[PDB]
Amino acid sequence: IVGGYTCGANTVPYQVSLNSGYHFCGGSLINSQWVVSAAHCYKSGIQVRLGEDNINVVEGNEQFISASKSIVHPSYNSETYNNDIMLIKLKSAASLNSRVASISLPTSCASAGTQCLISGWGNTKSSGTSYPDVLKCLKAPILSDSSCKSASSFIITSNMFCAGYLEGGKDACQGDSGGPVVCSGKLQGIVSWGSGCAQKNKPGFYTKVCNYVSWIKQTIASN
Ligand SMILES: N=C(N)c1cccc(-c2nocc2C(=O)Nc2ccc(-c3ccccc3S(N)(=O)=O)cc2)c1
Ligand SMILES: [Ca+2]
Repeated sequence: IVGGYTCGANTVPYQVSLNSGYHFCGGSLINSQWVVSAAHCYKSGIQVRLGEDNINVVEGNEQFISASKSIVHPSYNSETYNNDIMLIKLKSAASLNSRVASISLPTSCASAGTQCLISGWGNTKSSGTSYPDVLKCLKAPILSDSSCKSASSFIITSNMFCAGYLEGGKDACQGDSGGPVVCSGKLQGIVSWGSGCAQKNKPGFYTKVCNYVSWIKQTIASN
């Protein structure tokens, strides 16, 4: 997160860190046994870290749980970044509490102008590199489909939305990938991609979760 604020410990209790010896992506807890993340985050040997604020220090509310299965969406295409969503099942059920909680799936898609909460432990600078230890937060509005398209030298599919600030300065970044975009108490977005971070006319793009609820629900039922 570039140009955001310190969330405060456990204020985003569905925020999850994916660890393979180091933090590499965010995720969202959607029930006691399932995490939703980004397809482009896939890798073997993932450990899901719940209840984190400072990811470098044992603070007392962590739950670390191994992934038992990962399911990348059938149609995830890394040349297009289309369908950038993956489900991770945990080897044991998380103990749910005030600091470790699930986030509701959307029943309907969010609209342009809607203010959303985006969070992660990703890079905090548009130029250079600084990675925070505690969780950062950014409130950003969803931007129109037309301005999203105009502000991108890549192809934008209907399973993407963009959000943030065309002026620049405020955006998610590398390391935030996979993490939540929460709008009116529903998981609407997954940090998917951006051309650099927080640059002029280079807004953040996110996986349109509302499009996937049926697949999410059916896959969980069956695994
Ligand atoms: N600024 C952001 N919102 C953001 C969020 C997460 C990661 C990064 C990021 N931090 O550094 C680089 C990054 C990046 O995402 N680069 C990037 C650019 C384009 C694509 C892409 C988009 C559509 C089709 C194809 C591609 S791709 N993968 O072929 O290039 C993928 C990744 C930035
Ligand atoms: Ca910690």
